[PDB]
Amino acid sequence: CTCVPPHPQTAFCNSDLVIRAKFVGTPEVNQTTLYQRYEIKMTKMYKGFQALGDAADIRFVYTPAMESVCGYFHRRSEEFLIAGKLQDGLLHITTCSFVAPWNSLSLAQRRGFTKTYTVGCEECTVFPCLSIPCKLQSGTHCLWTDQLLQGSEKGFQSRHLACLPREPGLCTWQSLR
Repeated sequence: CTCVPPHPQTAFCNSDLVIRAKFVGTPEVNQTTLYQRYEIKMTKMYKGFQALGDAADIRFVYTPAMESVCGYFHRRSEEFLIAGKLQDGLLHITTCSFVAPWNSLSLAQRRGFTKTYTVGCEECTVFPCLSIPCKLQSGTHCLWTDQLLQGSEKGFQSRHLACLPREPGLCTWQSLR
């Protein structure tokens, strides 16, 4: 698997559903498709609820059953934020999907997933900076220079900021606290 983990904003923007859930199964491999299925119990829906209303129940999430093709392998108690894509009728995640304990999120991340990340999806893009040199090539991009860090998921941009309109033609990294 050679995927690159997206910024939480990018994960929110690109996902069809964003939910909170406990993992309850032991997961099972479907022998015909070779997707692994996890059972969950969903406690909240943060994106999708406009379409599915209060009927929204998501009981299963799917991933490739092999590590090599980007399956997510879940590491007992905890509610998780899951940001997934709907593919061929199923909610899918990969090892690059944003999936994490709700209690491990910063207050800013919780604000982004519930309210603020949506503000940047139409207008702004978190652009990668995976090696030196890297270039900021458009005014509507925010350059994710935290990707140079060892603990990149815990950088300031990743953990406390969003890429949001600032002026006509210009997005910037902005504090969610």
